[PDB]
Amino acid sequence: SMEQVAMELRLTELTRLLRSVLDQLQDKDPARIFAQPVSLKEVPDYLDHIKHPMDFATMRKRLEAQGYKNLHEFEEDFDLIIDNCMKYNARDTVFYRAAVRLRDQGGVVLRQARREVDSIG
Ligand code: NA
Repeated sequence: SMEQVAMELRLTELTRLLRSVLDQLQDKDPARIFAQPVSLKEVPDYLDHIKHPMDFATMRKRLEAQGYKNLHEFEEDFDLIIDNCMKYNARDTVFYRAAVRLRDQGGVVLRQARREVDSIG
């Protein structure tokens, strides 16, 4: 149908907007601490601590498969990256501190993406 196509045109434009948002969030992590999944060979106990691992590359594969239906689902994954890190790592570590900085600097990008998604549908 012509309906399914226009919904596919919208999802595709949402995917284009989330791609740009994702590139902007990732620029706030120049150390690439959150780039890749936490290694299970190097942190074998990780899954005893953290039940839903997340990282930028895993968000990227979901993105290019048009796996995010809305901005909220995308925000949930970003929050997991941050919240996982702040639980596993203690306050006086480079990892925890990197999360806090990504959270505060990401807020601005997420604040405007919410207005743009509403605004253009
Ligand atoms: Na902790």
